[PDB]
Amino acid sequence: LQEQLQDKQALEGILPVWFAEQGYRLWLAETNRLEKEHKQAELDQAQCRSQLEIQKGVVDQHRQRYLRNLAVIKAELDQAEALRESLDQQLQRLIEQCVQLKTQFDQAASATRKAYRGAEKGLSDTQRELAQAHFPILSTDDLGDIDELERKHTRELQGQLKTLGEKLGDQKTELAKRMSDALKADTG
Repeated sequence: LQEQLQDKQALEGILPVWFAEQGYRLWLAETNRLEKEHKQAELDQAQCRSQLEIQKGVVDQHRQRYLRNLAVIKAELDQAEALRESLDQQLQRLIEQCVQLKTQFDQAASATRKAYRGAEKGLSDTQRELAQAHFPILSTDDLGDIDELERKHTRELQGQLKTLGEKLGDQKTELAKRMSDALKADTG
């Protein structure tokens, strides 16, 4: 019973490090994805700003030509200014997305770093070898499933430890009673 209890204690000690390592891998992947998305959003916002400058120049040229049967030129200006507002709107949307992306990116980084600070423990070795056969490998879609599975394994192992402790206490009481009976039979 003592040996079984020790084995369960060892497994319970091993579990959290492995789960933290899996979480670190998942958060690193997520951070890489969000980094790529944020960089693409920044490129798009630079492109849209350049387009806005070009459209402003076009509007300025149209209005300058009109201000000097000239009303037709005004029509051109109208078209230009119309495009301008749409482009302006696009910029706004993009900015929001960029900000959103950046915010999300930051979160991922923090998570990764947090997970990096959670999975920096060493001595993986044969302990990690046992963990890979005792605990599942978690996928990036298992964002909250890490906590769920870790808590489930912890509860199961705690119940096993409690049952083993109950059995060990019962066996110790049995041994004490048997030794007492032997002493009673013993003459000295």
